[PDB]
Amino acid sequence: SHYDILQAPVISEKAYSAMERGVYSFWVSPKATKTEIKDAIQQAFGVRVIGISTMNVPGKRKRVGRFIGQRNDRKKAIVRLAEGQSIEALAGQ
Amino acid sequence: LTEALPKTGGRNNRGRITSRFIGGGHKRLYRIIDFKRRDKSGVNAKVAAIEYDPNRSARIALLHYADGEKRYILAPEGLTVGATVNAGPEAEPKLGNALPLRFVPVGAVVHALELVPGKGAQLARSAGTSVQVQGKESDYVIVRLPSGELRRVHSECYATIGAVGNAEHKNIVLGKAGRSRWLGRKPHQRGSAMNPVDHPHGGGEGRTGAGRVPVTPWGKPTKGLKTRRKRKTSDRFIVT
RNA sequence: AACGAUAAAAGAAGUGAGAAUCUUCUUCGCCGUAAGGACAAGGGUUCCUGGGGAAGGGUCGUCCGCCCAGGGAAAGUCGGGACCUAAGGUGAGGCCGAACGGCGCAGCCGAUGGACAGCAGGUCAAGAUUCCUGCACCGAUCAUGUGGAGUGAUGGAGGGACGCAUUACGCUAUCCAAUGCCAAGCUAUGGCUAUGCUGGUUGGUACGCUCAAGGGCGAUCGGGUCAGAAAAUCUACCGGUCACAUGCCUCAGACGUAUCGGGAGCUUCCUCGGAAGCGAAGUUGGAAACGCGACGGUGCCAAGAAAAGCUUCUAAACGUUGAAACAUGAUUGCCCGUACCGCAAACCGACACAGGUGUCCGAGUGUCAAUGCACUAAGGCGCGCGAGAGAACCCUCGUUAAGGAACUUUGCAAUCUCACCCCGUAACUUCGGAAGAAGGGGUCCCCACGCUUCGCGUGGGGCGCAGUGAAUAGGCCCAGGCGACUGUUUACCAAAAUCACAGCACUCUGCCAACACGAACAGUGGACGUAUAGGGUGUGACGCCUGCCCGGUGCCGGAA
RNA sequence: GAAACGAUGACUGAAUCCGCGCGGACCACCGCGCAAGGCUAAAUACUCCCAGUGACCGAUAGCGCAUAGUACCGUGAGGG
RNA sequence: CGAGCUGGAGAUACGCUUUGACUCGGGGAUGUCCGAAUGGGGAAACCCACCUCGUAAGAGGUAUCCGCAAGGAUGGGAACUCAGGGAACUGAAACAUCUCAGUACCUGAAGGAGAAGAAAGAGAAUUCGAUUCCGUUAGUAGCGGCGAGCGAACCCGGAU
Ligand SMILES: [Mg+2]
Ligand SMILES: [Mg+2]
Ligand SMILES: [Mg+2]
Ligand SMILES: [Mg+2]
Ligand SMILES: [Mg+2]
Ligand SMILES: [Mg+2]
Ligand SMILES: [Mg+2]
Repeated sequence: SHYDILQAPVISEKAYSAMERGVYSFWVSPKATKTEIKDAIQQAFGVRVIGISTMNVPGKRKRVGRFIGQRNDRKKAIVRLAEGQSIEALAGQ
Repeated sequence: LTEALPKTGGRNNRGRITSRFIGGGHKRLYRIIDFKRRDKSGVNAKVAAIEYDPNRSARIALLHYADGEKRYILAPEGLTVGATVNAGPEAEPKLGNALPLRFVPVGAVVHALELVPGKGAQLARSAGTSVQVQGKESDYVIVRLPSGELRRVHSECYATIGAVGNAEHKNIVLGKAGRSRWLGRKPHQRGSAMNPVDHPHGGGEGRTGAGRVPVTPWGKPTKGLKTRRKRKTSDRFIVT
């Protein structure tokens, strides 16, 4: 359903300054396509998406321990809203 | 320049090299030629043009049968543009007409000869080749095939009046290796220039030869390669 | 022993426990058809930021492609899929086979090909035809209005549709010049005082009666059904009627106007270097594509994919009272790829390896020309040990008295020759050749005159030892053997007199061909060929020619 | 082999209970059996797994591994 | 079961537990995607569809081979079992029959085992009374380039 899909928001210095222009970034399910991703944001936040762009992201670490490591694997969706922007209070952060 | 099908190159069967040599040459598209000519009986056709058509050695005439159906036909030595042509039993023994051997006079020169009614042309197709009618038997006609052999072709089989076109592959002298390549890959690789392993002639110390054989076992100058088959009855006097 | 190309380095300033090696400034040198820049493959986070300093780094590191943490990768229009077919693969049914399995029509899979809508700028520390700004375009669904009826397959036809060489005209990308314009200042060593010096000198879109090469086109009524399974208003064919030049249709590109952009620099602040704001000029002349106009012209033989999209037809069907199409809104816009390296220290080579790696762009001066050669822009780099010394010997080089092959297996090696223009040129020949034969002369600078220009020709003068003043840069000839010739080969000791070759011959094969692959009465290749063809053997351009022996062996033919 | 009997690819192809098959060419006699239809526990074989034990090992031994089919080599099967 | 627990994980935080946690038995219900793989495609784990129900979310269905259908089959197993096919090195101090050996391997089918089984039999007693297995007969009888070498069965004793 709605409330799943968008796992976490994108932290970073670039997402916070993208916020300041009504552009929101989220880490979503890598299988959750643009239309499904559009709907999920639209409902859960009560706002219309005028544009959506997204892209899949790889992993790969280890600090020590001969455990060669392994990936993590994401998808990052970035949306723009019509003139009356903002999302909750989780935008001013 | 007119419509046809694509003849994609290939020198080996469902696996490996089976017909030795064969490989280079130009692209070449296949042009569908009318060998049967039966389904156009009674309909007259005008020789639109003669054309250079590879895959053959013999010229090709572009025919238009008054019904609208345009067809390619082996152009015979003499046929010019505008000369009308017709097929069937009700058809004159004139340059380019398709008519069974019963209606075909004796000594009269033909080409595009069938072997079984229907099927299509199978004898004297190369340029300059012609079959001359010897004399009718039962429901069979005796003929002189390009090789010199006499065959019993059943009278019911179609033919085309005249000798096949492309004058003579004579002034065509190739000249340079590579004219051969414009067509088929470095042919004749001497078995004496081979190794005992590779071919029976191969080996020894310098230039040689000792028993005369082909690639595999056999022997080549004089050895009847023919089978003891049916077609031998419908045949008279082989040699040459 | 070595520390991986002999493309250098020097100093100052900084940082730090520590500095030849990290940072910054100023020089120096090297590449510049590359050693610059953009992809693809491949790699997989190597990218950016902050930190680290055990190992890795041929030395040292305070640094890194290494170690840790955080971040970065944005698409209706770009490439791929939701479209298409090639080789090939597979393949219900169907053909074969001890099993396993082998084939195989249609169909399906398969790009390296076809098809198809977005251009200009801006800018994170790190993305950009993806984000932002400006203005477009494409399909679909629906709302509105005009239209007032048709729409027009799974099928037909047209179209897609395709070579190699050479080349006429216009153009642009792009490049040069100037006492064209615009901007900034200053220069002084002896001068110049600007007619000097340096830099910049227009992209997208829209409209326009403006200039415009070049490119593309027949139209209509009929007749036969015997052609496209059938039907067709479509297409093929035959015929009638106006098809010379012209005539239509399209405008590469240039010009004008407007507008958005960019633009040399100038400016304000600065936590030491960025950020923000502003913004001049747009000339005349030359050169010029492999790009564009274009599916142009001509010539040639070896005779140059398919299929969908597309356009036109009718079958079936729903329908004419609410069509198709046009127009203006609105809505819609899926999946994967996108960082970074990418002729290399990030790919293949165990190694930060002198090797290999497909495409694209690749500036200026000089030089017939050029992607050659020298120097050089932009840009990138000095090749991850260093410093002394100036022995033997070894390597890569420069010059060399007199002599000039005496060297030696052999002029092996290394010289000599070296570009362009004029003169000149032998035997021999298959009449092409041999030929760059051989040999000689010219070559710079100025001025005058003549002319087809970058130029070149005549004349006079000048300077040096020397004028393709440096770089790129044939030594030549006589006679012989072998092989006619271009070509091919022993990856890693043999390039040849080997193999191949055009040409000649013997011979086999009448087509379900001989022959060959194979479990196989499968299938296939020969061949969608058919004896002026195909198999096999030999000889090996061309000229003159090719003798004697059929006992033995083989092959063909006889049979009492 | 003096080579019967089973089995069967090719070709043939009988008797019906005073019948048929066999008893190691074959014949007699004596003797043992009812083909050309099917089904069927149990004792027997093995050890991925589990338990118990051992004049079995105890880190170059014991499995390849005190756990790894990993690192690493190879295009791959595979090797380790 | 009777106070601990919060997996190796040794690490902090949050917590859960006698209104019985945790762990041990035994059943359920979830169970993405690939894999016989089964809608179609496919370079496994990805791409693209249609049908039906459905409020969108979401749920179910769409392989071929047997059979009216019910219901069965595809694939997987270390070794052991039977079957189709079936080597060579080797031994014979050379080698070709012979040997190695119907072993190794491939392939098919199947199970907890399988195979085989109810006399047109064994064999000489007018004895036995389906099969398999063990002992023994017995290196006997026999086979055999009568060489290397190969090698039964009945009787009898047992498991059943
Ligand atoms: Mg096929
Ligand atoms: Mg030194
Ligand atoms: Mg000293
Ligand atoms: Mg001589
Ligand atoms: Mg030669
Ligand atoms: Mg120890
Ligand atoms: Mg293991």
